[PDB]
Amino acid sequence: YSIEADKKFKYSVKLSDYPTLQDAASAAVDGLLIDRDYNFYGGETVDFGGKVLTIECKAKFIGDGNLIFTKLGKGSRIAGVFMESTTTPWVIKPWTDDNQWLTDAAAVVATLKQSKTDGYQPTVSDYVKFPGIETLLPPNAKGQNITSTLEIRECIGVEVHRASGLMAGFLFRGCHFCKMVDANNPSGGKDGIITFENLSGDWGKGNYVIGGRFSYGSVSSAQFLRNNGGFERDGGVIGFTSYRAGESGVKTWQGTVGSTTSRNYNLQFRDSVVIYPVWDGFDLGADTDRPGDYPITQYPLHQLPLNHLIDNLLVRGALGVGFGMDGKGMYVSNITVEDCAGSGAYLLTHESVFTNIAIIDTNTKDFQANQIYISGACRVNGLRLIGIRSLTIDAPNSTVSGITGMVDPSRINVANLAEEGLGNIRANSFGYDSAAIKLRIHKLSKTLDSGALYSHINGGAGSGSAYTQLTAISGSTPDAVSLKVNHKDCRGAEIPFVPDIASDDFIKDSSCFLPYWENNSTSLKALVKKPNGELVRLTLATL
Amino acid sequence: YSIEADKKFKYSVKLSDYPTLQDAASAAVDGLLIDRDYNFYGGETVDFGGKVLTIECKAKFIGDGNLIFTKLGKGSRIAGVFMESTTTPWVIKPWTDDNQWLTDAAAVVATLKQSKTDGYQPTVSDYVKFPGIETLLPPNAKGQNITSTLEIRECIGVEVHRASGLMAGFLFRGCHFCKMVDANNPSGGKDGIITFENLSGDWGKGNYVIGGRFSYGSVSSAQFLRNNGGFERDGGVIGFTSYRAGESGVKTWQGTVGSTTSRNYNLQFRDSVVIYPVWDGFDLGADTDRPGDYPITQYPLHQLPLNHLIDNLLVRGALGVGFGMDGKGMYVSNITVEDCAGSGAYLLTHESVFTNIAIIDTNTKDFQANQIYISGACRVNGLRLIGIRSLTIDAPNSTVSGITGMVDPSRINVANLAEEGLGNIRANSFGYDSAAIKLRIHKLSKTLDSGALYSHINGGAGSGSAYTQLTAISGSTPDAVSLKVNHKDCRGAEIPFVPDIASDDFIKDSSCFLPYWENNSTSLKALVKKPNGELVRLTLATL
Amino acid sequence: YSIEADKKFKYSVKLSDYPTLQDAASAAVDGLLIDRDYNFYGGETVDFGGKVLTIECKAKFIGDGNLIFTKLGKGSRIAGVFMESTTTPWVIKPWTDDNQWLTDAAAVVATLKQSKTDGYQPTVSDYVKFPGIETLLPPNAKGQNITSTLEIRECIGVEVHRASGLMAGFLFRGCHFCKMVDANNPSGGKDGIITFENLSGDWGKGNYVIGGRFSYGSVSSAQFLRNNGGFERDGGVIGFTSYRAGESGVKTWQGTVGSTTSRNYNLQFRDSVVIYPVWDGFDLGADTDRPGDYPITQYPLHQLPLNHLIDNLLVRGALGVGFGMDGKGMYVSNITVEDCAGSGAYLLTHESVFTNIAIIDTNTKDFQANQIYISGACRVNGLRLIGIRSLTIDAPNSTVSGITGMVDPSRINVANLAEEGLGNIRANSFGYDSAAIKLRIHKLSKTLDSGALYSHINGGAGSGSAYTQLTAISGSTPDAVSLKVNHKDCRGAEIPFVPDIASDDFIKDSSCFLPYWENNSTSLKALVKKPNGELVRLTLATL
Repeated sequence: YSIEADKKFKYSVKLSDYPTLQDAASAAVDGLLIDRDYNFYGGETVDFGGKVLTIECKAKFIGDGNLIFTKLGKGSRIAGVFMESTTTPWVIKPWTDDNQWLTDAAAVVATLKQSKTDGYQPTVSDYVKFPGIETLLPPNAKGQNITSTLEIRECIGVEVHRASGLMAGFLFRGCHFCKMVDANNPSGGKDGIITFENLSGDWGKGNYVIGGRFSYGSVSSAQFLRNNGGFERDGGVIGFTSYRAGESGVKTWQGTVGSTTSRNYNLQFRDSVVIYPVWDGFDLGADTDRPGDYPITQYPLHQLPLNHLIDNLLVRGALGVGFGMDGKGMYVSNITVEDCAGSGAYLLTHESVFTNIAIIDTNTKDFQANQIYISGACRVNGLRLIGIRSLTIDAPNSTVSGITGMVDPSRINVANLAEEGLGNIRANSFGYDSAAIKLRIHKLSKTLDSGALYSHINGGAGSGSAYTQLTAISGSTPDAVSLKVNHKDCRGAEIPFVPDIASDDFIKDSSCFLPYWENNSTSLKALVKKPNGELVRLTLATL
Repeated sequence: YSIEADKKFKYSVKLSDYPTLQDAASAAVDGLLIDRDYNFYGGETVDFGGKVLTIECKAKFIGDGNLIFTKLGKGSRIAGVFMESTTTPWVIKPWTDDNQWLTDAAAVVATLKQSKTDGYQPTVSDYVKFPGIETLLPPNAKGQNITSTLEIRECIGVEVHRASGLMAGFLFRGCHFCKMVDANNPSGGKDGIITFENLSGDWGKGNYVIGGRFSYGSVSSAQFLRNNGGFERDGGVIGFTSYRAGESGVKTWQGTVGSTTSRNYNLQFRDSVVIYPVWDGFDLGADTDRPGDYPITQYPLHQLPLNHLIDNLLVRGALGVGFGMDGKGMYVSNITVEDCAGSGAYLLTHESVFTNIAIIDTNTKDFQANQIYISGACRVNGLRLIGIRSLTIDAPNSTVSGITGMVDPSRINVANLAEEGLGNIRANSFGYDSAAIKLRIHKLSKTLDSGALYSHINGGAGSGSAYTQLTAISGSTPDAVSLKVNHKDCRGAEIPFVPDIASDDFIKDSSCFLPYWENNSTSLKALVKKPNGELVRLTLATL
Repeated sequence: YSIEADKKFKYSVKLSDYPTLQDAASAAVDGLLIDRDYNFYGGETVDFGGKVLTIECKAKFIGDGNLIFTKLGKGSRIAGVFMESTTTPWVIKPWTDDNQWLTDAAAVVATLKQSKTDGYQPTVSDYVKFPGIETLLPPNAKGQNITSTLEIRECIGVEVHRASGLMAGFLFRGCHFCKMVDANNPSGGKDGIITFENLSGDWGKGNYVIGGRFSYGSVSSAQFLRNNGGFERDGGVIGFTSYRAGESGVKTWQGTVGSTTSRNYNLQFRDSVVIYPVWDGFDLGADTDRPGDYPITQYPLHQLPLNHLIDNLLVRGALGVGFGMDGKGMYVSNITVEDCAGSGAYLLTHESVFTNIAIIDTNTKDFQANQIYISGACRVNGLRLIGIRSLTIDAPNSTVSGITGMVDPSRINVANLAEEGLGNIRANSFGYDSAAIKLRIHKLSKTLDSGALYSHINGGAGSGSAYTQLTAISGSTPDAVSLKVNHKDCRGAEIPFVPDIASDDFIKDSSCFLPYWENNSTSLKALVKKPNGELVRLTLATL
């Protein structure tokens, strides 16, 4: 029977039969079932002997610190893992029962409680976020470092599916072609919830966060260090949700970490949602002179050819910035940012194109100077501004087209704004006695319109009559001077004349006349510039 | 050997070894394989003893009524389940071989056949949808109630994957943190295909429909009762497809059910597609005085703070409304609705923002009064109307910006329409001898333009000449009065004058003159309002 | 014990216990584990006896040619399969280290190397793509046909999950309700990476490519032949990524293959990304007289009622066309195409609607005549053109609305362009001394504006003064003739007059006067058309 049984049954060992995880790992052939809670000590390392295993978790891994998995064969899968710390730390919860953010350090300190979730352990970044909190926090709430972390080290082709936990963290160190799939809402600890760190060895490649949701945590939900997906953009974050990150939803590290670069290139950031991060929705910058990376002489600060594939992202409720990045030669599309306390978008980009961007009700707490900032020479095609709620857009070197929304024109600063390809136009006016097409030369005034074409009702609704007027600003008084057609249904043109003797230089073109007033004779004269360019003054109207 | 075998093999029991499902459930330790069809009786209840099981289905559960699973441990997974009724009911199929909807009750009654799919059992809502069908339906086709339902009751953390069936239904009753994942196109029965009902106990939370597709069914594909995802929006529908729902694709219940509220809050509805529902694509309203919910004194009807996260939805072919909802303080974005028989969008919302909405060819059967209706004071930023096919938009209290499409201006009714931030403009005219920029004051007339700025060709194409004309409406005749520049390439301005003696009140501003006709002397006069405001009549031109 | 063991353990056989795959297949009951590499010969066929199996792959299937799986029961699942050829062919790599495409045949021939990835085997389509390469390629690099293909034949309800490989191919022949799910980046061979071919038997239905990523391959990544998803659109490509396809990312075949039609209907193509295809991003055309399909007399060429559901697609870096299709009565939405060498969109469609299309920096290598081409009578609602880089759009029979971007108006050709529903307008000018609203009648000139309304600064910034001018083109000189209001802050209107004796036909309307110059008396005259229509010439101004 043994011979037969050996050939007809699925192989799997279960933790309940062993004293240690390493013993179970050593006995494993195909499957490994975690069927009893396991308390691990920080730094406990398991060697899987290069075996391609299917680890099914139906119990918890309990401990503060890292449980290190090494030598898992390519194709190994871990499903249902649940990390939980032994320590219950002091956490702050910077939001109210009405989901309003608390910005006052004293109000935030008052939220302190011991819990493994529904808040996060304060870190030094909170000292910046809630000014003065550093001196108000009790010593037992400062410098905590609790995280129950599953560390997969130097493995290739290992996937973690439906992971969860309390004060949990997942770290892929020196890995490639690894994925964090369908995370079942782990509640984060002190460190990043899902981190792909490749500071040693080759640049990380093929590392992804696919689907799932992540909550809380003291720092960023998902983070990458020294990863390069190559031209194929093999790596990144797709289809994920981040809720209430202590720092940002997604963060590609910037600057030097250790003696090398922590920057990232060629990754995808698509079809994702980030809600209520304490800092930013997406922090995709690379610069904060670049050991291990491109020299500043080759690519200036904030001008690295990051080449990320960025599309279809939604950010809502950030206490910081909705979407931030730097880099040169980027193409970004379909970004929607709503209800953010700081800038909806903070772009330190150059020679980049932004298509179909919607920044709705951001910088609601005046944390920044504008709702959207772009430093370099970029192109914006389709920009929706203003929802239902300091410049709105400050992109001094950018050319923009297609802004929609109830924007205050005086709060727009761009290099060039144009609608070169509209067809025949109709201006439809609702709730007013007139329709208008205004012109504003920002060089002259950002607050006053320099001229206009209006249509005003004569009499009342249903009169079937209106008058058209062409205006010009004078003495900083909009519409000071105007020509009217059909005022009071008179069917004639009312023409403005120079109130005094017209100077020779008032007339511009040949074969034109400019009427002027000669008060001493109660006459209307006309300065005429003959077709030959010569000036002559004629009498136009008299008593 | 037994000792060894017990430690090296994967545990799983299979239904073929037991007489009843409960017996198999009682023997189960890790896996449970459904390897033989099982006929269950309505109300048959299985107690899983709190075990965390992996139930793999490779056969059907056959029966009319509910098969109730209870006490499944957190982390349990059911995959491949297939529900099928024992009864083959009478179903109607309200569409033709060309996929045209049938709206005539007699034509619909004629489609009657006995089948477990490709149609649905008529319900009372059909009496409303196809007027008169109630009296035409034969008695054996009325009041049917066939559904083979898998009911998961009061469980936490249970997921159902790749479910399918015929006349199938899936009901999570009193559950939390449960998911219906990658449904493999079950064909629905009388009840909802996937329902999360939490009328008793705590409000449902963490309940999701993730991916998959659902077809037919007499009522809504996915439905939620008394679920609240909290600030974290933990719950909802993401990435799913609904085809031909007897009622709606997605429905959040409204009103009182029993002695409590069936309403829902804080859920996500994203990246989903609903095609051909008999009623609506998405029915996300909460109100139809609110036992178990907010009092009408706190939040008026249709003004509950639902706070759903709604983004990236596509609806096509609804016989009813594409997208419907109510509520206050909502942010909705990226909705595309095409080819609907009733309104594309029916919004009973207040103080809400709608960004990038596309309503293309809706209300094609004039079921409603408009293509898009918004009752309250909302903001619309980016609205695309008209495809290739009664007001188009009726949002009396809303402010709109960014409408694109061949809309008939007379079919627009909003509180305010404006393009405050366009740049320098160019109106490009194709196929006509002129380009135009028209002005229409809706208060004066919704059908006639009150004035215009035109450019007309002089001679023919390639003449290199055109004349510009500024017009005004008079006597309800558009462009009745006008000033022209360069008519017939004359290089002069043609000026209109009052056809008779100008009355003193015809002139508006100081330092302006208004020419008028004095027929009895064949003279042109000029009513002049001197710079000092005084009126004087001068002779302008004579024989 | 045997009795007990037989009832409590999971059944699974493993390849390591058998000499051939068929032997393992015959012994299988529930699971089948591929735990050792298996070298198969081309055409090796395995009969699974109608069993519903779960095949778990933890090793490779090695061989050139097809490994044919037949008679798998409905519900069977294959996970982790890895196909690899025995031959290492000669492949070309038409791109540089900077990711620039190589278009020169000699430069491409120089990339030749023997490898199972990072390039592809040249085919006859390359002879067209890189002109002259046919004669430059060494004979050992021509006509190669290496592909290690898993062929699933005539099965229903079989899913392949997380497949991978080198020179790999996956072919579903005569299958229905089959899915290729979460492909783990297989590197393609000579044939399509995932193909659903239904040339024999019923039209394919329920066949999908869900998620995953595919790379390289000589032809298209995903391809369909004779599939019809029905009204329910049961089939297609959703959520996938294609990188560097030798031909196109997605291809629905066109024309006759064998003695039947290879065309496809009613499929979904959504939420997908295609990057760097050598040919096109999406090739969704059906026509290239139609055996096995609609006769040309019923539906003319390129006018088949394909009815695909197309939404949310992104294409970047195509050496060919970004998005291409034909058909009549289509609704297409939310397409974003960036940085393509050939046309961003090539549409041989009629009576179709395109909503929210963004074509950014395409036809960068002038491969085609335009960035977007539409042949038939279509409607475009929302079109974003120009990023940071020959007509731009040539849609002679289409009506368009909502173009945004820095488009050159002279490069637009459409049947009608209009913005019928804008509200009150403001033209904001940045960086210039004037704001402008120009009018261009394309029938008159596609390069010159026929008239304009300008506002120009008087003096300098902060002067609080500007003049408004209405212009008209004459003698092909834009703004040749104009009326000004407030030039040099004079507060009067400068009026142009006919430089010579005005001919009777110069005046257009009654009750209007046209000033003209009478040089011989240094007088300004006025041709007057009295309110009764009669002409009279009066003296207007004199010395």
